[PDB]
Amino acid sequence: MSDGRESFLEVMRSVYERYLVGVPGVSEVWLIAHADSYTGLEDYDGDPRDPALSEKGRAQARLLAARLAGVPLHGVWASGAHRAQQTASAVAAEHGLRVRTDARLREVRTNWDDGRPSELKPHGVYPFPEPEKEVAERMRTAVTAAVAATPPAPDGTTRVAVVGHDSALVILMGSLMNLGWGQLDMILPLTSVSVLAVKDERMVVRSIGDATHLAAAPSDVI
Amino acid sequence: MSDGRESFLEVMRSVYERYLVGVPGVSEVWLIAHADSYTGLEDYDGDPRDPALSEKGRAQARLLAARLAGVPLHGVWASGAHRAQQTASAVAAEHGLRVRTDARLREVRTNWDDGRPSELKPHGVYPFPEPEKEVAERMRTAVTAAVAATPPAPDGTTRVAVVGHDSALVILMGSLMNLGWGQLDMILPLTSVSVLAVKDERMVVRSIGDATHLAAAPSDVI
Ligand SMILES: Cc1cc2nc3c(=O)[nH]c(=O)nc-3n(C[C@H](O)[C@H](O)[C@H](O)CO)c2cc1C
Ligand SMILES: Cc1cc2nc3c(=O)[nH]c(=O)nc-3n(C[C@H](O)[C@H](O)[C@H](O)CO)c2cc1C
Repeated sequence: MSDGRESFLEVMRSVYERYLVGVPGVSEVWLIAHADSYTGLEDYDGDPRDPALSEKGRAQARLLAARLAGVPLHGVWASGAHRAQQTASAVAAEHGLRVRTDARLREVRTNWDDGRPSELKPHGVYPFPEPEKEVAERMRTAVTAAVAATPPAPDGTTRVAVVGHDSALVILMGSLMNLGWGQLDMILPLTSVSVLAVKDERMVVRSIGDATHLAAAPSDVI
Repeated sequence: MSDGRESFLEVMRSVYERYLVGVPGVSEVWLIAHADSYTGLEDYDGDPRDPALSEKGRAQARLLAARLAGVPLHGVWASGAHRAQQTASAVAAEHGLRVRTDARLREVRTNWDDGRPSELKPHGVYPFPEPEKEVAERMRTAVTAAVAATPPAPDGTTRVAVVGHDSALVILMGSLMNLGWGQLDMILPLTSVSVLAVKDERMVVRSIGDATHLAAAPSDVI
């Protein structure tokens, strides 16, 4: 009764509200890293900078789409890249949704894109020619624009899936926590799910990098 | 063919290996926050500091157990708190395992534990009387022990589930990234799954805070 439990619960509620938990009008954005397109790239005769999914990637996307089949989704967005579109299509096909495209969801520009050799940088050294703040801002505006183009769901939480690219996604999530490259020291697995909570222009990182739909899969799928 | 794709792929493989992705002999720790015990706590007739799960928490634990039913698990550990034990019991029984207890997984000591009203701190201000460094040390010890206690499984990835408490868990994961309280600025949802990848004495934060198994449930389940 008056034994500290009231103070504990009220403060917990206040903490939850800072992270948009227990707050009306919150939408969720499920950020999805595209599935594998690099197995076999050494022998690929298509555009090697815009490859289709590999056989392994098709299998990952099928596991992802099954995982998300039961989740109410109200929109699916993708970058213009084949690997993102193809992943998004697998997801959207379980929901009666059409994949909407936003080129601003593209991966960070890489040395590879510029036709230069790639180099392995030390931890914490930003490795891309497109600056981190520019990547973060185009991801932030692409995400809030996808929410603004999604009508609020009539029952419960509006949820938008956004299929993008692992480096640009982890840059977005770090920037949302006011962290620079290397501080949020993670790589997002292919087909991983990361959740943001969004209300008006405010965006909160709720979960990061979960590819647990692959946990029981054979090793040639991981 | 030798158009920059080979250096791109070689760098990519090296980056994956730094984060234990696609590396043989890696184990996983699934860090699980216990299920709800706070709904209705204001009227709870037992010990409010060590309560059983609520009706809502039992529903969350059921959804969590169903999520993990198809995931191979080779050990289940929990703190001694009833709410952690009850959350773990739902997971363990479906994998043919007894729940094992390690009190080093207990929640950070709170103002409530010390007889002071809970106080809402500004973001970034550490709110507990047990120092962060001490919480991180005992959590790392406990997880290291849970990994060491689990014999390698002969199929796929060896996996240990560890059911604990959200503040201690996010302290551990921040510490594993050499970050202090408030930098990894997240609260972990109840029944959320976070994953560490482990090989030798190296622990990598793989994923954080996923409670997507709750997304299809009724709204009174979160
Ligand atoms: C933490 C991390 C470190 C990275 N390091 C490099 C690197 O040093 N050089 C490079 O060309 N790409 C790097 N990348 C990109 C990466 O190797 C690969 O191209 C993409 O992650 C695959 O989608 C890195 C990405 C992340 C997330
Ligand atoms: C990011 C974060 C900030 C929190 N801030 C406080 C706080 O200011 N005061 C407090 O009593 N508990 C705080 N907590 C604990 C929280 O309110 C609650 O007691 C636990 O999360 C319940 O398991 C915090 C927890 C997190 C992870």
